[PDB]
Amino acid sequence: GYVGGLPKNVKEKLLSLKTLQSELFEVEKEFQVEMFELENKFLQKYKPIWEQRSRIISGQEQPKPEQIAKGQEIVESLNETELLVDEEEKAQNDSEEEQVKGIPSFWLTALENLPIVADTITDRDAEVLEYLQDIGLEYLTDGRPGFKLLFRFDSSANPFFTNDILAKTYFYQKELGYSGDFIYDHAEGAEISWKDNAHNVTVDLEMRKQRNKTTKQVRTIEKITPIESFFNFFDPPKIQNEDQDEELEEDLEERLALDYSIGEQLKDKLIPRAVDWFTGAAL
Amino acid sequence: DSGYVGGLPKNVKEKLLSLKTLQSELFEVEKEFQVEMFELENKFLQKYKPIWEQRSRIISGQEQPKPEQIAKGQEIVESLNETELLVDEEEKAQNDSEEEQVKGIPSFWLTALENLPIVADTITDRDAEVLEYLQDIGLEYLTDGRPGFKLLFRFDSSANPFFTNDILAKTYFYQKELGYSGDFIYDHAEGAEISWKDNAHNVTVDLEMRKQRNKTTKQVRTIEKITPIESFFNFFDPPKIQNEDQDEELEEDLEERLALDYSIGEQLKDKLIPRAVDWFTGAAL
Amino acid sequence: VPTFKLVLVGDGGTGKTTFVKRHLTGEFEKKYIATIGVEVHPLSFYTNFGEIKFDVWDTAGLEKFGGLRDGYYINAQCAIIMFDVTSRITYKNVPNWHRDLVRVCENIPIVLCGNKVDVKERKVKAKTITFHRKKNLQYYDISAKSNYNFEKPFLWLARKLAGNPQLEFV
Amino acid sequence: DINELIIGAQSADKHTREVAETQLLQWCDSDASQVFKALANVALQHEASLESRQFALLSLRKLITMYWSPGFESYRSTSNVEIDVKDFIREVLLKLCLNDNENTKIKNGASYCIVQISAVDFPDQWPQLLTVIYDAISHQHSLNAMSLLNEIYDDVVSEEMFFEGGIGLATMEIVFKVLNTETSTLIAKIAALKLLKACLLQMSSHNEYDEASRKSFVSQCLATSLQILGQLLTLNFGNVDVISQLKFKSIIYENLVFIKNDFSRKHFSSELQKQFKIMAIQDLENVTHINANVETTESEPLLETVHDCSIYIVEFLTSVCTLQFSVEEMNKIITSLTILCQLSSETREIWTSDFNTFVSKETGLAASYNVRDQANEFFTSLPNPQLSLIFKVVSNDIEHSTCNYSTLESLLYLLQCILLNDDEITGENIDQSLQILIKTLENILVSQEIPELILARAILTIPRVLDKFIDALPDIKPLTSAFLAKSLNLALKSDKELIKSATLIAFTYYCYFAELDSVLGPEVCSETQEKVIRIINQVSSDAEEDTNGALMEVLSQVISYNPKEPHSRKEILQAEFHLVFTISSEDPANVQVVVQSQECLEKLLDNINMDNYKNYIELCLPSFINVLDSNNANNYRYSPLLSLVLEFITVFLKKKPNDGFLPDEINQYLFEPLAKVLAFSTEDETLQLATEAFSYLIFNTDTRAMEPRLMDIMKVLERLLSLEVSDSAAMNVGPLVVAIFTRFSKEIQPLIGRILEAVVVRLIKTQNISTEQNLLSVLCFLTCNDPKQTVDFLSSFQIDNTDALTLVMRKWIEAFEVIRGEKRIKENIVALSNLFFLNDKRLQKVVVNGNLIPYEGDLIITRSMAKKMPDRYVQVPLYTKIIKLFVSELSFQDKLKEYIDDESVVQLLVRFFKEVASKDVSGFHCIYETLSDSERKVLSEALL
Amino acid sequence: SRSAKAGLTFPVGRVHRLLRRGNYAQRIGSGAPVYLTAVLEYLAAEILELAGNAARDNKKTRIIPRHLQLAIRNDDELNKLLG
Amino acid sequence: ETYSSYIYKVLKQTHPDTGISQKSMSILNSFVNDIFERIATEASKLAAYNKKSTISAREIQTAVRLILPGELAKHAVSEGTRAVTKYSS
Ligand SMILES: Nc1nc2c(ncn2[C@@H]2O[C@H](COP(=O)(O)OP(=O)(O)OP(=O)(O)O)[C@@H](O)[C@H]2O)c(=O)[nH]1
Ligand SMILES: [Mg+2]
Repeated sequence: GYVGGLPKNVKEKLLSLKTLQSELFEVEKEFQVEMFELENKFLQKYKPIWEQRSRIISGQEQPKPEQIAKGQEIVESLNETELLVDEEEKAQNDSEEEQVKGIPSFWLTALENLPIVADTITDRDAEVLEYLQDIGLEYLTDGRPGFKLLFRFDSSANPFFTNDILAKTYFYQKELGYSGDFIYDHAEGAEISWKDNAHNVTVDLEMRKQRNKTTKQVRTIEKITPIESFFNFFDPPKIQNEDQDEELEEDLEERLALDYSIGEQLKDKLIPRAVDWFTGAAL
Repeated sequence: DSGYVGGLPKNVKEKLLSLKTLQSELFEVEKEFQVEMFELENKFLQKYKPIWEQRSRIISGQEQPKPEQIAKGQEIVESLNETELLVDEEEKAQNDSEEEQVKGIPSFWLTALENLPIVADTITDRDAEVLEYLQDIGLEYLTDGRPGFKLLFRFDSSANPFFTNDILAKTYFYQKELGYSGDFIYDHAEGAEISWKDNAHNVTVDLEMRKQRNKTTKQVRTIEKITPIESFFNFFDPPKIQNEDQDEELEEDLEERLALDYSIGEQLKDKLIPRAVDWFTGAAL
Repeated sequence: VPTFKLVLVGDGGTGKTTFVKRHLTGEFEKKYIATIGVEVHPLSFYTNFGEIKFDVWDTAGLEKFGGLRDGYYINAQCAIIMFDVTSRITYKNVPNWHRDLVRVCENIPIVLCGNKVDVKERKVKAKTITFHRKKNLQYYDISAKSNYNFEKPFLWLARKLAGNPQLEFV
Repeated sequence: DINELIIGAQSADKHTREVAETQLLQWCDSDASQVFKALANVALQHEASLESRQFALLSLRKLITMYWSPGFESYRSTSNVEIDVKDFIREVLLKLCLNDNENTKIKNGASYCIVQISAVDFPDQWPQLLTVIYDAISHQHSLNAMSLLNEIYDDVVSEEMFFEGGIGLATMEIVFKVLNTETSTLIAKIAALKLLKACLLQMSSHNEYDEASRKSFVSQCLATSLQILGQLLTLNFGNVDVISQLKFKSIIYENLVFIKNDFSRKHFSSELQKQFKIMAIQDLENVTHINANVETTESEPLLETVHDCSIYIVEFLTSVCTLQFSVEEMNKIITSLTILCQLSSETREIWTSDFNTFVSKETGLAASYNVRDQANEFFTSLPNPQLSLIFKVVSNDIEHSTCNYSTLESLLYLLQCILLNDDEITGENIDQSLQILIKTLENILVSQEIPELILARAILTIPRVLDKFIDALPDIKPLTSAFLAKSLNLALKSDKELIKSATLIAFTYYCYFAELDSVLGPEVCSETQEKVIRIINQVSSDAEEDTNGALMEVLSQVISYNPKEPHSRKEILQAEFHLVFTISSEDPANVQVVVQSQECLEKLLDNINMDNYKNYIELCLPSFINVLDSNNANNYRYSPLLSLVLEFITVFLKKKPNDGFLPDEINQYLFEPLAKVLAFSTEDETLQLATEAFSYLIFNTDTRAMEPRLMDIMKVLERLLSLEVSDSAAMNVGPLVVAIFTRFSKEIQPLIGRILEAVVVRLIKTQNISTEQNLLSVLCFLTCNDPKQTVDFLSSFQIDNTDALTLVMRKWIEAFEVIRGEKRIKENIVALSNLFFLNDKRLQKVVVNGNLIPYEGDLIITRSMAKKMPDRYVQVPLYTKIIKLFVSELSFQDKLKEYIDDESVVQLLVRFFKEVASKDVSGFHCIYETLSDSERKVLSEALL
Repeated sequence: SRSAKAGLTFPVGRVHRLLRRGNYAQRIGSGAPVYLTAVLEYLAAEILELAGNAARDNKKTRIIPRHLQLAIRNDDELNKLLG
Repeated sequence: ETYSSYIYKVLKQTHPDTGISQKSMSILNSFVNDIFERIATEASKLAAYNKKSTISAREIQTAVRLILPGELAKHAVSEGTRAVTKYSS
C-alpha cells in the first residue's frame, strides 16, 4: 500500500522487479521442463524393478539364491526378524510349496496396510483384487502435462471383467502453479467391462421374474444399482468445472481431493515401496 | 500380523527377501536420482544468479530501471492485479533529486523475512535492528565437501554498528544416505561466529557488570556477567553434541531445535528467495 | 384563526428538533436524540392584525428513520429547509430536499435556514450560499442557542401566507 | 382495507399514524404483491381523492426499494413480488405518467416511481420504457414524455450507458428532429431544449484523450447543436405568447453559455462566437422593447420574465466579452442596459421606505441576485480596449441625461460598475470626459431638486471616480477633501436615513482609496471624525439587518485615525467607546457585530500606556459591570457579547501589569461582579471565561488588597469543585489553585481543609480521568506544603461517614498507575516523601489493595462477564504499592544500606530511598520482604 | 508462545511490530505490548459479544457487518468510541 | 491486517454457537488497529512529555484510561494487568 504511495522511484523499481519476476517464471518453466525430462529418465530405470517384482509376486518368475541371501543380510540389518526362515518351514516339501505360484493376496495385503486406500476395499473387492497382477505408472509427455497409473489383471482367470489392463490418468494445469509446483486438474479413467452384474462388484444385483399386473405380460428382469468399491477409483470425476455439472461438481471436487490424495499415496509410497507395506513394516 | 507372517511358506519367504533386495536396489537408484537433481539444481542456481543479482542492485538502488523494463513491469501489472505500481500523474511531477534522497528499498529484506510465517516469529526487535542493514540474501549449494546448502546474509561494515562482518552465513548439512521416503535427511548444522564490534552491541546475550569491595574474599574486584538470550541470530551457532550430555540433555535438544532449524532453513530456501519480491509485497502468501 | 401546516425538513443532526423545542418552551437542548418519524408541534404567534398558528411537522433527517417521509408533505402549505453552516454536506443536501418538497407540493413558499451560526468554526458562508438566488426562496442565518434571527423564518412565512407585508409579531 | 390504512397513515395524531404505518409494513411483509397491487389500484382510480392517490404513489415508491429487487441495497426479505405484478405496475405507472388528463401531482408521483424502478432495471430489464418514450416524443411531440426522459437523464442515466449504451445517440437524434420540425409548437421546442441541456450535461464529463467513440460523437453533436441554435435564433413569432418566446430565448442562451464555458475552444469557433454576439445584442435590444409593452400590464410575470431572459443574454455577452465591439453595438448595449438596470418602482419604494434594505443590498450582503448584478459581472469582465470605449460612451450619455431623473440613476450605476473593473481606463479624450464627469457629479451634489436615489448613487460613486483616476486627476487632494466635506455636510443636514447611510459607506470608500489623516491634515481629520460619529449616532437609532455590521465597520475605520497620545482628544475616545459598546450591546447575538466590536475594542486599547491607564479603567469598567449585571438578571444564559466582554476583561487586565500589582481600582471594580459570575452561573463557556479572568486577576492583584476577600476566593474554589458545575468546568481549577497558592502561600494553610474537603468530594465522585489527576496533583501539592495538616483534615474529613484517608489513599494510589508527566510525577514523589516521612501508623498499615490477583481462566472478562468473574486484588499496605510504583519508574528511567554507607525524578527519588533507609530501616526491610527480586535489584542498583 | 504465556489469543508479536512501526519510544517495555494486546483482545471480546447478541437479535448464528453495526448501537460507549 | 483465527477463538469463547463473516473480521480488525494507533500515539505523547522516553505498561494504562469510556476502560485495564501479571509469573 504505502509502498505504492512512495515516490515513482519505488514504483519503477518494483516494476523492474516484476519484469525480472516474469523472467524468473520463464526460467522456472524451463526448469520444470528439464526436471520432467529427468524424472522421465529415471522412471525408465524405475520400471524394470517394478515389473520384476510384479512378475515375482504373480509367480511368473522365481528368485535366485544370491537374491535370497542378499535379502537375508538386508533383513538382518533392518531388524525385521519376522521374515527369517526357520527349520520347520524348511521341512515343507516342494509339492506343498508349489501349490501356489504367486504370493497370496500380496497387493491385497499391501493396500490393506496402506492407510486410506484400505478403507475403500470391500470383501468382494478383496476377492477381486487377488486377480490383480501389476500396478504401473507413466508420465504424460504429449500436450498438457500429467501422469498416468495402470493396473494389470489376469483377465483369463478373472471371472469379474474382461479388461486385461485398466489405466487411470492424472492431470495438471497448463502454466506454473504458484510456489513452483503444479496444481491438480481433472482426471479421466476407463470403464470396466463387467462379465455380468452378479460379478460386478461396483453394483449390487437384484433378480426378479414378474408377471406384470397391468399389462399381464411375462418378463424376466435384471436390475442394476451402483455401490462404492475400490474400482470407484475408476470412473473418476468427469470434469474440473462445467455449467451442467455443478450439482455433480460438488461431489466431483470432494472425490477429486480424495482421489488425488489416493493417487499421490500410490505414486509416493506403494509403487516405490510395496514390500514393506505388504509386510506392514512401512507402518 | 505375526501369525500370517509365520504362516507364509518358506518359498514365499525367499520371494519376499528378493523383493526387499529389489526395494534396496530402487533405493540406490533413488540415490542416483537425487544426485542428478542436486547437480541440475546447482546448474539452475547458476542460471538464476544474475537475475537475483540484478534485483538486488535494484533493491539497494545501485541500478535504475530502464524504460523497457518499466514498460514490461507495467504490462505485467495490467495482468492479474498489481495496479499499485501504475505511476500516477502526481509522482511524474517529482524530480530524481527529491526521490533519490532515499536510495534503495527501505527494510526490503526485513519485511520480506517478517512476512515469512515460521521465520518471522523468531525475529525480535533487537534482531530486526541488524536486519535493517541486510541488503542481500544469497543461496549456495555445497557441491564441494559434505552435501548441503548455505545461506548468506550480507551487510556493510562501514554502515552497521553491530559487527565487522560484511557477510554472515548459515550452513545446513545432510547425511550421506537418503531418507526412507527417498528425500534427503539432515545432519548437524553449523553457524558462523559473528565478529561483534562490542558485547554491548551483541544481540544474543545479556550482560551485567558490577564493582564490589567483596568482604567475603578481601577482594576489591569487578564482576562481569553474560547470559545467552533468545534471538533470531541464535539461528547461527546451532547446538552440538557431547556424548554423556547428549544421551540425557541433548536428546530433547536435537528433538526440538534441529526440527525448527531445518524447517526454517527449508522455508527460507524454497519459499522466500525465489519469490522475494512477492514475499516483500506479501503476494507470495 | 388561520392555521398552516409547516413541514420542517432538512438533513439529520442539523438542529431541526431543538429549534422547534425552543420556540415551544424557550430552553435550549445540548444533547442529540435523533427524531424517528415525525413529531407535530402546534406553534402560535401573536401579531398585529391578529393571530398566526402553525402545525410544525418535524421530520427525521436520517434516512434510516425517514419511514414514509414524503407522505408527510401532502398538504404542506409552507416549509423550512434547515442545514448547518458547520458541515458542508448538509448544505449540498439542500437541492435534493427542495426537489422532494416541490414534487409533492409545487409552489408553497420555502425558507432556507443556516443553523448553528453561533460558532467561529462555520465551514460554509453566504458566498457559497447560492441555491436561493436561482430558485428565489428566502434565506436566513439563525442559531438556536443564541436566538439570532430566532423568529424571522416564521415571520417571513406568515407575511407570505397572510399576504400582508405589514404583519409583525408582538 | 388499504383505504383506511392510507387515511390513518396521514393523520397528525401520533398513535393512529404509527399504528397505520406499522400495519402497512406488516401486511406488505406478509404478501408484497397484494399490497403493491392494492396501491396501484388506488393510484389508478379517479374516484379517490387526489391526496390518497399521491399517498399511494409516494408510499409505493418507498416500498419498491425494499420489496422490488435485491439489486437495491435495502431488501426486506420475504419479497413475494412476481414478474406478473411487476409488469402490471410497470404498465400502470406509464399509463399515469403519460396521460395528459392527469394532474401534475399524479404525473410527478408516477415519474418518481418510474425513476426508482429504472434504477435497478433501466437499460436491461425494462426495454419497453424507452420504446414508449421515444415513440411518444418522435411521433406526437408529447411534453410528458420529454419531461419523463429529462427526469431519467437527471437521476438514472450514466456516462457509460450514455456513450457506449444506446441512450445518447437516440436521444440526440430525437431532440434534433423535434427542433428541426417547423410544425412543432414552441413549448415543445422549449422542452426539447431542456432535454438538450440534459444531454449536454452528460457530454461535459469528457476529455481530449478519451475513446474516439466518445470524442467524435461529442464533436458532431456539438456542431449540430450550434447549427440548430443559430437557426432557431432567426425565428420570430410576433405578438402571440410573448412569455413563451422569452422562455425560448432564455433556454437558448443558457445552452449557449453552457457550450461556451464547459467545452474546448475548438468546439465553439470564434466566427460562431461573433455571429452569436450579433444575435445576442439584437435579442437584448428586442427584449428591451417588450419591456415597453410591460406597461400594458397584460401579464404580471412579464417584467419578471424579461429580466430573467436578459440575465442569460448578458451572461452570454459576458462569456464572449473578449470579442471586439463596434461603437454602434456598444451604444445599443448601453441603451439596453440603462433600460434594464433601471430600478423598479417597487424596489425604489422599498428602499425609500426602509433604508436597511438599501444598506444590505449596497454592502453586498443581500441574498438576491438580479440583472444589475449580471451587469456588474459584464462590466467587471471587459478587457481594456473595450472598457476604455464603454467608459466614454457611458460618461457621454450621463452628460446628455442630466436633465432626466429617470435614466440618470441607471447611468450612474453603469458607470459605477465600470469603475470597479480592475484595469486602467486610459484613452485619448478621457481627460476631457473626466473633467465633465466630475463637474456634473459636483452639480448633482449642489442641486436641491435631485431625488433621493440619484443623490445616493452620486454620493457612492464619487469615491470610485477619484479612486480609479487618482493618477489622472492633477489635483486629487483638494477634490477629495471638498467632496468628502460636502458629502458629510449633506448627510448631517439631510433628514433621510438613506442618504446618511450612503454617505457612511462612501466614507468607507474614501478610507479605502486614501489615508485621510495625511490628505486632510490633523484638524480637518478630527472634525471629519466628529461628523462621522455624529452621523453614526443618528443612523444607529434605526439599524436592522446588516446595518449594525456596516456601522461597526465604519466605526472601525474612524477609530484607526485617532491621533497619537501627545495630541489625543479625550471626548472622541469616549464617543468611540460609547458607540462600540452601544452598537454591540444593541445586537449581542449577531456574530459579525461581536467580532467587529472585538477589532474595534482592541484598537482602542492599543494606545494603552501606564501613563494613561487610569483613564481607560474609569472609562470602560463601569459599562462592563453594567453588562455583567444585565446578564445576571438573565441568569447568565449564553450571549456571545458577554463572552467577548469577559475575554477583553482578561486581556485588559494583562495589558499594563508593569507595576508589581495592578491598580486597586481594577480589584474594586471587577472582583465583586466577577465573583458574582463565578457564583450563580451554570454554563460551561461563561464560567470558563469568568474563571480565566478571575484567575488572572488573582494572578496580579496585591495580596494585601486581596486579603479582605480571601473567604470569597475560598467560595470560588469550593463552588468550582462543587458538583453544581460540570466536570468540564471543574477541570479549569488548576490555574486558579496554583494562583492562590502563589498569592496566599502562607495565608492558605488555615483553610486547606476547606480546600481539601471540596477537592476530595469531587475526586471520589468523578470518573473523568483528566479531572481526577488535577485534583490529585493538588492533594499531592497539599502534602508537599505540609502532610501533617493535610492528613489531619483527611483523617477528620468523611464522605458517607468514613475517614477520607480510607477513600483518598486507595483512589490516589490506584490513579498513581495512570498519573503521568515528569513534574506532576515529581510532585507525587515529593508528596509520598512527605507522607512516608510523616509515617503515622495509618500510612504504615492502611490497605491500598495494590496487588492484582487475577481471576482464573485465560478467557477475557467482558464487562458483562465481570458480573460473574470480576477481577480480584490484594490489600497490600500503602508503602508496598507506592515503592513498587517508584522502583517501576526507576526501571523505566540493611546489607545494602551498609554498602550505601560504605532535581530530576531519578535524582529526586533516590535520596528518598536513601532518606527512607536513613530514617526507617524496619519499614524498609519490611517493605523489602514484600518487594520483588527484580524491583529489589533495581532499587539496589539505583541506590548504589 | 508469548501470547500463550500472557494468557492471550491475539498476537503479542504483531502488536509489538505495530508499536515498532510507529517509533513511539526510543526503547520499549515488554509490558507495553502484552498489556495492549490484552486491551485490544478485550475490545474484540466486547465488540464480538455484542455482535453475537445482535446476531441472535437477528435470530441467527452468522454475524455480518450490519450486525456489527447494531452491536455498536447496543452499547453507547462503543458508539462514541467507534462512531 | 488479519486477526481472523484469534477472532474466531474469542468468538467461540464468548459465543460458541455464533458465526462471523470475513468482511466482519476486516471491520473489527480495522477498529482494533485504529484504537491501537490512538492509544500508541497518546503513549508516545506521554513518552515525549517526560525525558524517560520509554514505553511500558504505565503509559498504555494511561492512554487506555484517557481514550476509552470509563466502563470499557476499567475492564480493559483489568485485562491488561491480568495479562501482564500472567506473563510476569
Ligand atoms: N451551538 C449550537 N448548537 C445547536 C444549534 N442548534 C442546534 N444545536 C445542537 O444540534 C443538535 C440539534 O439537532 P437535532 O435537532 O436533535 O437534530 P435534527 O436536525 O432534528 O435531525 P434528526 O433528529 O436526525 O431528524 C443538538 O445537539 C443541539 O444542541 C445552534 O444554533 N447552535
Ligand atoms: Mg435531531
